[PDB]
Amino acid sequence: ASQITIQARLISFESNRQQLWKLMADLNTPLINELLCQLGQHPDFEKWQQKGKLPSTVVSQLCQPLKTDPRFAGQPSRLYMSAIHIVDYIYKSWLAIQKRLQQQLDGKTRWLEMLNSDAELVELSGDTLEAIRVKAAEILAILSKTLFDAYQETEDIKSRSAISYLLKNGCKLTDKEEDSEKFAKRRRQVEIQIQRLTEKLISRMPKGRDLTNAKWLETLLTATTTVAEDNAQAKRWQDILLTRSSSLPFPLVFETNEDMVWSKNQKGRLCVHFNGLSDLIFEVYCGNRQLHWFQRFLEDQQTKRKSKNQHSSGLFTLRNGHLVWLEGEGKGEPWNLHHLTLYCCVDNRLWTEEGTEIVRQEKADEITKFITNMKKKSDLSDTQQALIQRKQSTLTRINNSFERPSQPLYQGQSHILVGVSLGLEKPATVAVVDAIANKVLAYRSIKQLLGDNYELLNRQRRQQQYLSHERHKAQKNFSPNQFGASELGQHIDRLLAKAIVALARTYKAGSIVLPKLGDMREVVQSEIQAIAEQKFPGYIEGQQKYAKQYRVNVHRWSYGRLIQSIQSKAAQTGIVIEEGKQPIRGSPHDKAKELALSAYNLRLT
Amino acid sequence: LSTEATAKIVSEFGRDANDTGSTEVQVALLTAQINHLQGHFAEHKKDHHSRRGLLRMVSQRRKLLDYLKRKDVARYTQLIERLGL
Amino acid sequence: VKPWLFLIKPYEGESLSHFLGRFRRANHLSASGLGTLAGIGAIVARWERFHFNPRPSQQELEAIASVVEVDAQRLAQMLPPAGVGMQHEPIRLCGACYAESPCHRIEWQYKSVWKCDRHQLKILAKCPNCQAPFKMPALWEDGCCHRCRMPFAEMAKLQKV
RNA sequence: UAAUAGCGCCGCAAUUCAUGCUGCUUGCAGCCUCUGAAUUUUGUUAAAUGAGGGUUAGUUUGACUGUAUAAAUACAGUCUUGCUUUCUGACCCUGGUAGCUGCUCACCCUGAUGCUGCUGUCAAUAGACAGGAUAGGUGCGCUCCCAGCAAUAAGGGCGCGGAUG
Ligand SMILES: [Zn+2]
Ligand SMILES: [Zn+2]
Repeated sequence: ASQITIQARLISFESNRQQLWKLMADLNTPLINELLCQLGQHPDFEKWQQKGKLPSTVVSQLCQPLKTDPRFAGQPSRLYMSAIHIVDYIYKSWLAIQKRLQQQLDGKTRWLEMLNSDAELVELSGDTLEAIRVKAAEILAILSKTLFDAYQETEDIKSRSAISYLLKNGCKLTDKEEDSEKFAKRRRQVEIQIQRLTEKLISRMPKGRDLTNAKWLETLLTATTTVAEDNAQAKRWQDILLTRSSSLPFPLVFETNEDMVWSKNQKGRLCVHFNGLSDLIFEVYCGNRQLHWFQRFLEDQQTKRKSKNQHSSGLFTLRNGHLVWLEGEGKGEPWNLHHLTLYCCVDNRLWTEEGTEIVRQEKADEITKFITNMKKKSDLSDTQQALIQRKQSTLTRINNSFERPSQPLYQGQSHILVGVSLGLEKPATVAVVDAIANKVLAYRSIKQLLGDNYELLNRQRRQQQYLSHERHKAQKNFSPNQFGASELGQHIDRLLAKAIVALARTYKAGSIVLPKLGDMREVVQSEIQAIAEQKFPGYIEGQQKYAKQYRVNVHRWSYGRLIQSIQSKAAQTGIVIEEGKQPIRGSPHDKAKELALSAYNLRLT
Repeated sequence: LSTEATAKIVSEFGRDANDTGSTEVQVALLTAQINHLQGHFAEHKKDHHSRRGLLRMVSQRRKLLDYLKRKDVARYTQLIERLGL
Repeated sequence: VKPWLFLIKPYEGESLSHFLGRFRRANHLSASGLGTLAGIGAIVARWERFHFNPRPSQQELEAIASVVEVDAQRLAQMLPPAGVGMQHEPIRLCGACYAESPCHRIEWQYKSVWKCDRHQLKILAKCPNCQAPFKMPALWEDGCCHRCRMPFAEMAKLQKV
C-alpha cells in the first residue's frame, strides 16, 4: 500500500463546465444529502453503532428507489455510484470512530474499577498489603491483556486485588509504600478521561452539504417575522443563523480506473472524458513533475486496447480519481470561478516493472483467496457466479505484463535500523543504529536533517504565534483574514521525511522505526486537568489557564502528519517501517537509540 | 436607524407626549431595524459583523415581548398585532 | 471542649447566598476563606452571586454542611427546588417580609414570582427612592440601600400594592 | 522623556563532549581546526535574526534510454504541461469613489491579549504634501514595558427622563 494522489487542472468550454456544475451541485449533492438523512433514520441504525460495519449493500438499497426520484433523476449511473460511494465511506468512518471510542470508554471504566490505593486494597482484601504484594508477585510469575483476562475471569477478592496491585504499577513490583496523593491524582485523571470519552460519544451525525442554504434563508424569515416562545427555540434559531453556508459540491469518486478514458488532443495535450459523460471532454493541465503519471495513464489504456483487452486494468498505474471543484477568488458564476481538478490516486509501486510484479503478486494472492472463499458456499447465485467469473478473468489477465521502466528495487540491510524520536520541542531526531553491534552508525538532529532548511523551523514557530495573534486581532473585527501556518508545517514535515528516508538510504537501512504515540493530545489534557483541579480547587477558569500554552503546543504538535509523511516516503522507497515505544525519560538521541533497539528486539519474534 | 425615523416611530408608538423607552417603543425600534436589515441579509450573505447585530436585536425584542406579555397580556397582544409579529 | 464555630441557624425561606453571607459576617470569614475551610475552593464565592452554572452538587453541599453545621437537606431547602427557574439578577426584595424577618428569600428570585403572597405587594427589584439595584444577598451587612442609606424595612411603604 | 524588568528567538563568546577532527593503538588516545551536540552567557565599534499590505501559467527541484558508476552521482541523448504548496529575490502600494450595514458613547474612575507609535516639509491645530517599509522600547520581536487615547475589555461609581411584574 503506497497510494499517492497526483492532481491536474481540467480545462474545457464554459458549457462543458456548466453541465458538470449543474449535474453535481443541483442533483448529486442533494442526492448525497438525502441518502445521509435516510441512513440516519434507518431502524437498524442503533445496531450499526454497536458494530463498526455498516452492511455492504444497504446504501445501494436506499439509493435504487432514489435514482428514479423526480429531483434526483437525470444522472449517469457511474455518478449515482459516486454518491453511493461517498455516503458509504462517510458512514463507514462514522461507525468506526464511535465503536472504538465506546471500546475505550468501556476499558477505562474497567480500569477505574481496577484502581485502588494501598489502604483501599487492604480494606477491600481484608489483609495486609504485604500479602497483596506477595500474591501479586506470584501472579506476575503466572502482557497486560492476560492480567485483565485473569481479573475479569476470577471473582475472588484477594486475587482480583492482586491484579489491581500489579496493574497499578504496570506489571511491576514497586515497594515504595508512599505517594497516596499520587494515587488520588491518578484516579482523578482516569475519571477525567472517562468524562471526556463520554463527552465525545455524544457526537453530531454526518451533516451533509447544503449549497442552496434553504434552511438558512427560511430561518432568517421565521426569526425576523415572528417571535420565538422559549429560550430553547431562539437558541436553535441562532445556531442555524450562524452556520456555515458551504458552496462546494461533493467530489466524484470513480472507483474504476477505466471510468476515465484518456486521449491525446490534436495539439498533443492529454484529455479525459468520464464514463457516463463522454460528450464532456476535459483537457489536462498538469505540471511537468506530474506529466509522467498522465502519460503513463494514456500509454497504459492504449496498451490494454492494443491487446484486445487481454491486459488487466487492475495493474493500471491509475487506481481511481476524484473530480473535485477547488475554490476561486472573485465573483461570477460558480463554473467560471472554481477550478475543476482531477485527483488521481496512483499506486506508486506500479511504476516500475519490478514493483508491478509485487502488486501483481498481492492481487493474485488476495483474489484467489476470494475465489476460495466464494467456492465454499453452495448458494450459487447468478450474479455471484458472474463475480466468480470476473475473479478468474483477473487471474488470467494479471500475468500479461505491460512494458514499464525497470529498477532493481531496494535490497535493505536488516541489521541497520533507523529510530525517530518526536517531541514537542525537538520535532524529530534520528539515530541510525546497527543492531548486531549496539554502536550507532550515525546520529542526526533537527538541524542536521533540515540542513540549509533549518531556518524554516524557527520561522514556523515565530509566525504561527504571530498568525495566532493576527487571527485574534481580526476575529474581533470580523475580517476574513484568518491565516495559519499549516502549509509551512506540512512542508517542514515533508522535508523531515525526505531527510530521514535519504539518511536511511545512505546507510543502507533495512527499516525505519517510529514510536507508537497513542492518544497523546488527550493524556496530557487529562493530566493537566487533574493537576489544575488541585492547584485550582473550585476555579474552572484557573483550571483552564493553567498550562494553557503547553496544551495548545501539544494539540498543534503534528506527530501524526509527520509519521504519515515518513510512512509515505518509506513505502515509496521500500523501507519496512516498524513500531516501538518511545522511552519516557531520556535525551532525544538516547530515546531514538533505545526505540530502534527495542523495535529490533521485538521484531525477532 | 435615522433620527427622523426614530422620532416618527416614537410618535407613532407613543402612549403620551414623553414615553421614549416604553416597552412598546423599544419593540418598535428593534422591529424597524430588523425589518431594514432583512433585505441587507438577503443581498450581502457574507456580512457576519451585521449577523451578530441582527441576532442581538432579535433576542432583545424577544425579551421585551416576554416581559410585556407577563405584565399586561392586553398591551402585548395589541402591540404584536400592530407590528404583525 | 470541642472544636466550634459561630454557628447561625438558617431562617425560613432564606437564600443560600444570604445564609452564607450571615455565616461569614458572624465568623469574619471571606468567600475564599469559607470555600477553603469547606474544601470546595472559590465555588462559594460563585454561590454568593447565584451563578449556579453547575447546580450546587450534593457533594458541594455536604462539604458545606460539615462546616456550617446545617443539615444538607436544610441546605437544599434554600436553593430552588429541582426544575424551578430563578434569575440570578436583579436581586429582588420585599420590604414587608424583611421587616418581619431580616433575610433574603430565595423564592423572591424565582422567575414566576412578582407578588408577595402574604403581603399582596409587588416585590422590589431596585431601590424605590433612588433606583439603585440591590447588592448580592450575601453582601447585605445590614438592611439598607447602599447608595441612599434607606432601611430595607422602610421600603415596604414605598413598594406598590 | 520614557521604555526599565520578564519571555521567546537569533547570533558572539566560553566550557565540556562527539554524531566531528586527528591518529592508528581500532576502540582507544588526544584536539576543538571544520561539522555538529549540551550548558551558560553577552548583546561588541557586530554577527545573525527581523512580523505593514500586495504582484508571475516566474525559475529550479522532472520522465525515459544509454554509458561510467554496486549504487548515489556524473555525463550524453530523447521528451516537457501550466497542479498544490515552502522559501529567496525583484517590483508595486500605504488607495479612491459610490452605496448597504454592524457596534460603541449622559458624565466619571480604574484600565483590557484594547487602539495608536515611520522620515521629512508645511502647519505645528488636525490635517495635508512628498517619501516610505529602517516604523516606540531591547541584536530582533512580544499579549511584556514606555507614551498618548481608551465608549467600543471588564468592574465600580453616578445625573436626569421614560419604563417600572
Ligand atoms: Zn412580603
Ligand atoms: Zn436607595
